[PDB]
Amino acid sequence: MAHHHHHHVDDDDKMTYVRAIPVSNTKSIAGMREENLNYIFNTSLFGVYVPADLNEDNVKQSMLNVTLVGILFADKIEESQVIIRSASGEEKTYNVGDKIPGGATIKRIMPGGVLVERDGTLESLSLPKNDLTFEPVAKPLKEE
Repeated sequence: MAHHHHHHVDDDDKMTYVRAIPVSNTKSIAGMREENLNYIFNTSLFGVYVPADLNEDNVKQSMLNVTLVGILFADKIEESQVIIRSASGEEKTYNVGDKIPGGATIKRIMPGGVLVERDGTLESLSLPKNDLTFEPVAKPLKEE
Protein backbone atom coordinates (compact mmCIF):
# COMPACT_ATOMS: atom_id res chain seq x y z
CA MET A 1 0.00 0.00 0.00
CA ALA A 2 1.30 3.41 -0.99
CA HIS A 3 -1.92 5.44 -0.75
CA HIS A 4 -0.39 7.19 2.26
CA HIS A 5 3.27 6.83 1.25
CA HIS A 6 2.52 8.64 -1.99
CA HIS A 7 1.76 11.96 -0.33
CA HIS A 8 3.65 14.96 -1.66
CA VAL A 9 4.18 17.73 0.88
CA ASP A 10 4.80 21.26 -0.36
CA ASP A 11 5.33 24.37 1.76
CA ASP A 12 5.67 27.45 -0.43
CA ASP A 13 5.40 29.94 2.41
CA LYS A 14 6.41 32.92 0.28
CA MET A 15 3.16 32.44 -1.64
CA THR A 16 1.45 34.24 1.23
CA TYR A 17 -0.39 37.46 0.43
CA VAL A 18 -0.77 38.52 4.06
CA ARG A 19 1.70 40.49 6.18
CA ALA A 20 2.68 37.55 8.38
CA ILE A 21 6.38 37.49 7.53
CA PRO A 22 8.55 37.94 10.66
CA VAL A 23 10.56 41.16 10.57
CA SER A 24 12.47 41.16 13.84
CA ASN A 25 16.04 41.52 12.63
CA THR A 26 17.30 43.47 9.61
CA LYS A 27 14.84 46.14 10.71
CA SER A 28 16.77 49.36 11.26
CA ILE A 29 20.00 48.08 9.73
CA ALA A 30 20.67 45.52 7.01
CA GLY A 31 24.17 44.40 7.84
CA MET A 32 27.13 46.33 9.21
CA ARG A 33 29.54 46.24 6.28
CA GLU A 34 31.32 49.53 6.97
CA GLU A 35 34.83 48.11 7.16
CA ASN A 36 33.83 45.29 4.80
CA LEU A 37 33.07 47.69 1.97
CA ASN A 38 36.25 49.58 2.92
CA TYR A 39 38.18 46.39 2.27
CA ILE A 40 36.69 46.36 -1.21
CA PHE A 41 38.96 48.89 -2.94
CA ASN A 42 38.80 51.88 -0.58
CA THR A 43 40.77 53.73 -3.25
CA SER A 44 37.48 53.90 -5.15
CA LEU A 45 35.74 55.04 -1.94
CA PHE A 46 32.27 54.12 -3.22
CA GLY A 47 30.42 53.08 -6.36
CA VAL A 48 33.15 50.96 -7.91
CA TYR A 49 32.83 47.78 -5.86
CA VAL A 50 33.40 44.26 -7.14
CA PRO A 51 30.19 42.21 -7.46
CA ALA A 52 29.54 39.39 -4.99
CA ASP A 53 28.91 37.21 -8.04
CA LEU A 54 32.35 37.81 -9.54
CA ASN A 55 34.63 35.95 -7.14
CA GLU A 56 37.82 34.90 -8.88
CA ASP A 57 40.21 33.04 -6.59
CA ASN A 58 42.90 33.70 -9.18
CA VAL A 59 43.40 30.42 -11.02
CA LYS A 60 46.76 31.42 -12.51
CA GLN A 61 47.03 34.63 -10.48
CA SER A 62 48.95 37.72 -11.55
CA MET A 63 52.56 38.00 -10.39
CA LEU A 64 55.32 40.21 -11.80
CA ASN A 65 53.02 43.16 -11.05
CA VAL A 66 51.21 42.21 -14.25
CA THR A 67 47.46 41.70 -14.48
CA LEU A 68 46.08 40.85 -17.91
CA VAL A 69 42.70 42.58 -17.88
CA GLY A 70 42.25 42.30 -21.63
CA ILE A 71 43.73 42.65 -25.10
CA LEU A 72 43.42 45.55 -27.53
CA PHE A 73 43.21 43.97 -30.97
CA ALA A 74 44.39 46.17 -33.83
CA ASP A 75 44.90 45.94 -37.60
CA LYS A 76 48.62 45.25 -37.43
CA ILE A 77 49.75 42.42 -35.18
CA GLU A 78 52.68 44.57 -34.02
CA GLU A 79 50.28 47.43 -33.34
CA SER A 80 47.90 45.25 -31.36
CA GLN A 81 48.26 46.27 -27.74
CA VAL A 82 47.82 44.40 -24.51
CA ILE A 83 45.73 45.93 -21.74
CA ILE A 84 47.75 45.40 -18.58
CA ARG A 85 46.86 46.46 -15.07
CA SER A 86 49.93 47.01 -12.94
CA ALA A 87 50.02 46.06 -9.24
CA SER A 88 49.56 49.76 -8.44
CA GLY A 89 46.17 49.61 -10.16
CA GLU A 90 47.33 51.40 -13.30
CA GLU A 91 45.61 50.15 -16.45
CA LYS A 92 47.66 50.84 -19.57
CA THR A 93 48.01 49.45 -23.07
CA TYR A 94 51.44 48.24 -24.15
CA ASN A 95 52.80 47.18 -27.54
CA VAL A 96 54.46 43.88 -28.37
CA GLY A 97 58.17 44.05 -27.63
CA ASP A 98 57.91 46.59 -24.84
CA LYS A 99 59.22 45.97 -21.33
CA ILE A 100 56.48 46.21 -18.71
CA PRO A 101 57.26 47.35 -15.13
CA GLY A 102 57.40 44.41 -12.77
CA GLY A 103 60.04 42.15 -14.26
CA ALA A 104 58.33 41.02 -17.44
CA THR A 105 58.75 41.66 -21.15
CA ILE A 106 56.12 41.39 -23.88
CA LYS A 107 57.47 38.79 -26.28
CA ARG A 108 54.36 38.42 -28.44
CA ILE A 109 50.82 39.77 -28.19
CA MET A 110 48.50 37.09 -29.51
CA PRO A 111 44.71 37.74 -29.48
CA GLY A 112 44.11 34.54 -27.53
CA GLY A 113 46.96 35.00 -25.10
CA VAL A 114 49.90 37.34 -24.59
CA LEU A 115 53.33 35.79 -24.20
CA VAL A 116 55.33 37.60 -21.54
CA GLU A 117 58.78 36.76 -20.24
CA ARG A 118 58.30 36.54 -16.49
CA ASP A 119 61.57 37.21 -14.66
CA GLY A 120 63.61 35.74 -17.50
CA THR A 121 61.24 32.80 -17.91
CA LEU A 122 59.32 32.38 -21.15
CA GLU A 123 57.01 29.62 -22.36
CA SER A 124 55.72 28.87 -25.84
CA LEU A 125 52.14 27.71 -26.29
CA SER A 126 49.54 27.24 -29.01
CA LEU A 127 46.13 28.87 -29.35
CA PRO A 128 42.95 26.75 -29.67
CA LYS A 129 41.74 28.89 -32.56
CA ASN A 130 43.09 26.83 -35.45
CA ASP A 131 43.45 23.06 -35.57
CA LEU A 132 45.14 23.18 -38.98
CA THR A 133 47.62 25.73 -37.65
CA PHE A 134 48.26 25.50 -33.90
CA GLU A 135 50.72 28.35 -34.26
CA PRO A 136 49.05 31.45 -35.80
CA VAL A 137 50.98 34.42 -37.25
CA ALA A 138 54.35 32.75 -36.66
CA LYS A 139 55.74 29.58 -38.23
CA PRO A 140 52.72 27.33 -38.95
CA LEU A 141 52.28 24.11 -37.00
CA LYS A 142 50.17 21.49 -38.74
CA GLU A 143 50.81 18.85 -36.09
CA GLU A 144 52.24 19.09 -32.59
